[PDB]
Amino acid sequence: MKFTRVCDRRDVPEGEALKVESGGTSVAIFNVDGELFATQDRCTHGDWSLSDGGYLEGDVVECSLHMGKFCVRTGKVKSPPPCEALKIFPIRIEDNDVLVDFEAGYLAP
Amino acid sequence: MKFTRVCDRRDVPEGEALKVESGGTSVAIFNVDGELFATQDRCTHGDWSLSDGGYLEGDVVECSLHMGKFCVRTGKVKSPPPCEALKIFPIRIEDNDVLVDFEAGYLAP
Ligand code: FES
Ligand code: FES
Repeated sequence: MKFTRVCDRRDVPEGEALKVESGGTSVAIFNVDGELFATQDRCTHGDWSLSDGGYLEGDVVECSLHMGKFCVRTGKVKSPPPCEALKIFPIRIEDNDVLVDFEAGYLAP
Repeated sequence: MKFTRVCDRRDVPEGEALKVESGGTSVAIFNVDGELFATQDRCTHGDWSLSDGGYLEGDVVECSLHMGKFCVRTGKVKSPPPCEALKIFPIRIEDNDVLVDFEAGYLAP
């Protein structure tokens, strides 16, 4: 229902992440093999940025504070310490523009 | 709504309760004669868990701290001290999977 233009698709190279924020909501955008995926930026186990850490392997991001891991496509936990999945956010690409609905974060089924 | 799997229905036997949570949102799931009902986990009168510190008799849960009571089907108060109804949450059963939408808590009319 409410998409916000956050960056150019070329701002998130394959295998990298980018933090974007709006209204006090922080979202991490990951580029996995040419497609973009959005999740809450903070690890669910602490106030620690998943994008600012720099550890993405394929579609699994690793929190650099305690090594927890999450699937960026679904937000699901792949390794503890975390026990809670990340919220994921609607993300669309229109031309070279990447848009995110910061008010629609949700947990994957 | 965006439903997420929170437990197996067999994890909440008849007459029992189970707490599930995501971020700061805690939900109590109660089994009343085979059907599951979801409410906020905390008593509205204090930081006290209705699933961990509640006694379920039929469809009425009693807060063990001051003996306030709520109907788990509607969240409405059945006995003081509480004066505010519990928020209730949408819950679905798909085979043996139990799903809730943590962002959709509401007050019964
Ligand atoms: S804060 Fe991320 S694993 Fe602990
Ligand atoms: S905290 Fe539940 S009745 Fe007071």
